[PDB]
Amino acid sequence: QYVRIKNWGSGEILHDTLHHKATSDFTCKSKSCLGSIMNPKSLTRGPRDKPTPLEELLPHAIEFINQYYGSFKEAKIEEHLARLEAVTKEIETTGTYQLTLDELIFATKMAWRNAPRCIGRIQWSNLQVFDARNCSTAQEMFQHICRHILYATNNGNIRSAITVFPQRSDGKHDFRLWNSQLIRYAGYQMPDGTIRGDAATLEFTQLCIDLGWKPRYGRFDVLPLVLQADGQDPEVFEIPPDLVLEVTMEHPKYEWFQELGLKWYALPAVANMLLEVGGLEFPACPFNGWYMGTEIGVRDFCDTQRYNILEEVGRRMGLETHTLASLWKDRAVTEINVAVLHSFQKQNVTIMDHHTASESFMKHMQNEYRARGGCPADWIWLVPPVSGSITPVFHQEMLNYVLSPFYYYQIEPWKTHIWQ
Amino acid sequence: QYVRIKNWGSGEILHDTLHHKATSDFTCKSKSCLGSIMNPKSLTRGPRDKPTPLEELLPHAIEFINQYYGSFKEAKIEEHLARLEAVTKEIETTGTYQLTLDELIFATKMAWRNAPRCIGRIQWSNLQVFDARNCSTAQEMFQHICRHILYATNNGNIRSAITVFPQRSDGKHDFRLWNSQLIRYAGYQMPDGTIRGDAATLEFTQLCIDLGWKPRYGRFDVLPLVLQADGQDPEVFEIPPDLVLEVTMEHPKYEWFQELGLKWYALPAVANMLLEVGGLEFPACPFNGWYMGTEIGVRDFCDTQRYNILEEVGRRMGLETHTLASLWKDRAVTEINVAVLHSFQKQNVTIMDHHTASESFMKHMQNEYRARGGCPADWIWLVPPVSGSITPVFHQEMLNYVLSPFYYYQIEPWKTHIWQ
Ligand code: HEM
Ligand code: HEM
Ligand SMILES: C[C@H](O)[C@H](O)[C@H]1CNc2nc(N)[nH]c(=O)c2N1
Ligand SMILES: C[C@H](O)[C@H](O)[C@H]1CNc2nc(N)[nH]c(=O)c2N1
Ligand SMILES: NC1=N[C@H](c2cccs2)Nc2cccc(F)c21
Ligand SMILES: NC1=N[C@H](c2cccs2)Nc2cccc(F)c21
Ligand SMILES: NC1=N[C@H](c2cccs2)Nc2cccc(F)c21
Ligand SMILES: NC1=N[C@H](c2cccs2)Nc2cccc(F)c21
Ligand SMILES: [Zn+2]
Repeated sequence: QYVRIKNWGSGEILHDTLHHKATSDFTCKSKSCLGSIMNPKSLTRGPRDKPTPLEELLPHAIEFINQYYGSFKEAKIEEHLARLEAVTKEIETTGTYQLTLDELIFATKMAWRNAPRCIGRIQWSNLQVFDARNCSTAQEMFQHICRHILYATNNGNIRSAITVFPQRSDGKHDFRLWNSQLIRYAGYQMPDGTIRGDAATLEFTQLCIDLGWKPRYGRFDVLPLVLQADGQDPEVFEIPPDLVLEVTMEHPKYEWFQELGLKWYALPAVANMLLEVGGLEFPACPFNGWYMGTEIGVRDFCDTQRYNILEEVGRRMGLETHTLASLWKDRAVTEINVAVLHSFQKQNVTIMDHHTASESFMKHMQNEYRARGGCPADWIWLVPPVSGSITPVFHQEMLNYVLSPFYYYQIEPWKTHIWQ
Repeated sequence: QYVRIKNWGSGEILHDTLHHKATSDFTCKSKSCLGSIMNPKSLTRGPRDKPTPLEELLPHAIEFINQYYGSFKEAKIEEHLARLEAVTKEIETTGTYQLTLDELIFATKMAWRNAPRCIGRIQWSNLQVFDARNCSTAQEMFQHICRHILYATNNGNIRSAITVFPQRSDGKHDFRLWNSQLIRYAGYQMPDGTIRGDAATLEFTQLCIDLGWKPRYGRFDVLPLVLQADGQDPEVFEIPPDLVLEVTMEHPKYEWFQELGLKWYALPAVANMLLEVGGLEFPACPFNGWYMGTEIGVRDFCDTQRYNILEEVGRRMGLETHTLASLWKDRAVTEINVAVLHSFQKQNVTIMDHHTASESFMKHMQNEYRARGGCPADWIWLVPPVSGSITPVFHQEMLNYVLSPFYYYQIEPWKTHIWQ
């Protein structure tokens, strides 16, 4: 009937009726393009109540095993046949099947390598894999999670890593991290109508209160890990301050910039995505890279829906703040980016300027089309929030499609959960 | 088999094979998105050899007439029936049919209003329409074209206008403007391996030489109008210097900025697009708006494939030009934008800063979803080449689809032309 459209700024909504009068055919769909949609169902993989039908779990299983053994130079044919063999057996013996650690490792880099929205895929090979497939309880998740955070933070010399938890069996014994990301600040909707901390989190920050968390009502409070294991209920876990490393924001000129008091954690880790490989699916598997300047400087510090600091950084800059055409916004935002850039470098925290990141992507793309002729790429995501055209990737045409293995999104845990 | 991908920067090409292993379904197409493609066939409308099949030319004809009469408050029912009547008759009397001037006027604003890539659609109502449907020869095109340029330039107070030429009959009597745009500089691939003027034009600039134009080998030479009428051959016409208004580039601080000697015409007019309305199609119909700062400042002055001036504007700024991470590119580009902005304002030439343009679009979108529930919008095009996230439209989800009436692209004239 109609498509819903969200404006993540005003968070307003709209119902598109008009698109029905869509003439004939478009560039990919029968007249209609939803590439501008944030979370399309096409990239999600939701809940379940029963296991995974053998007539599928098996075809996909075989496919992966081929991709796998058909990888390393000089194939181990007997093993390729051998595995396929044991695989089938195991499948037709318990329904699902288990992966060999070398497979997981393969799966994860491939999946990562297949993330159309990632721009640092040139590193797809150097990835740490933590096998937690035999985890049992919430307390054990929380333990591996700490292990992870500690490993990737490496005191500023960030390291990409992923810690794979228990795969999905039937669908009622899922392991899920309820948070959006490993480390993330909390946002309270304080009295005076204002909002402190991270306007983004708001909702989640509440659930943490409802599940019993102590809101230290501040501007940079690292939210608690809300872990649910085996399909049980989520148990709240606060993170060891000692583990969350942060950079303090200071400009290389304007000395009044530290007066703003801003800071930000140095570890970007996606917590709620889902890995799909060989017709198997792990609903819990956090992975992390490292920041790219403008993420913090332009998205987190300068968004109507986040910390929102653009104007004030301008006022303390002179700029005719009340006259759009003056380009004060353009000037301000740029210095803020020098700040975040300056700061991490000073305090020694692996970070990357958007200009060198784009160049690095292009390289990777080359090797990737040369390597396997193709490279999934969502333009809307790979081009920086600022200075787009001044970058290589902006002028680069690209095709976006889901392959496999692959990393998917998934319905918010609290929405679909049996609170026994 | 495979899809071609172009990188409009290096102009390099690639063949995407991989997309075939596309899992299942995507956000719009059966796993595959080409929204990042510049000129997809979906938005083009090409050549013909025979008239337009009555079983179509008629259904579409009726559809438009309904949209039309179903527009103005308090319908002229008898006329709505009356027209539909005369329309049918005329159609079943000569094949195609003619539009009433009020229809063209309607058609054009609707078409414009339906341009998913236009960001100034909030002006869709104030548009000047010039009826040239009875033009006959090249010399007559060249005349209306001058008329047009003169009208829209209005000595700096730019005015949106469109001059509709002879519709399409069979397909061998097409009227086409061969240039990409009314006013555009020429690019010569000079001796020393360098390139002067506009690297973009290059190819076309040659054809103008081959059709007998005198290359004044400079940095800002307005190309000649290459007009072909009735399906004949293109005749070259130089433009009256007196008509092409230009702004001289000068910074409000760095006084050495005029030393660069840069300038740019104040009239943006698309020349080669095709209007489709009521199953009719006019292959020649130039329309114009007015510039939006960053078009000149970021796309034309700062592109590996255009004038390319970013570095030098930085060197004369101090900036550590050889260290990407220094953000000199970000700083430089911004001042250049102050320049182009400063300059037009000074010299009194209707221009618009990208920040107020986005705000203005959002408004329009609101009225548009409220008006007819929907608004075709190509995100990739509506979000500025710089300071994207600092704008409203970046966070706005949107649907892109072709409606009608509508403005289409079309195969380069010289590619498909009988040179008798
Ligand atoms: C080593 C350095 C890395 C860098 C600089 C990098 C950078 C980025 C950036 C800037 C984004 C966009 C985030 C946003 O728009 O909010 C992104 C997204 C993504 N990256 Fe990477 N990445 C790296 C490593 C990894 C690794 C190791 C994986 C997986 C194992 C990965 C998986 C993805 C996925 C799935 C997304 C999409 C996330 C989403 O849609 O929310 N990245 N990355
Ligand atoms: C009055 C002020 C106007 C402004 C500020 C405006 C601005 C723009 C801008 C910035 C673009 C992007 C160009 C590019 O990316 O190279 C664009 C595209 C477009 N506009 Fe508008 N526009 C205006 C009026 C009009 C009018 C009067 C029409 C038609 C009658 C129109 C039709 C379109 C079309 C078809 C495109 C797509 C052109 C293409 O794909 O190459 N615009 N406009
Ligand atoms: C590959 C890519 O689609 C291409 O560079 C596009 C991106 N968006 C654009 N948007 C606008 N307005 N104008 C352009 O020329 C382009 N180029
Ligand atoms: C509507 C729109 O799709 C949305 O704002 C997108 C655009 N591109 C993005 N690109 C990245 N990397 N990150 C984002 O959060 C967004 N937001
Ligand atoms: N840099 C990144 N941006 C977002 C995050 C921001 C904050 C936490 S995760 N997502 C990513 C996912 C994986 C690796 C990364 F490096 C990133
Ligand atoms: N109101 C404000 N808008 C800008 C914005 C930054 C990001 C989005 S809007 N900056 C500010 C900074 C400090 C205090 C403020 F009140 C503002
Ligand atoms: N501003 C514009 N940008 C491009 C052009 C750039 C140069 C000539 S046309 N296309 C448009 C088409 C119509 C009206 C406009 F305003 C524009
Ligand atoms: N080589 C150059 N690169 C930048 C670019 C501008 C736009 C794209 S690259 N600017 C320059 C300006 C002057 C002379 C130059 F040689 C350059
Ligand atoms: Zn699409």
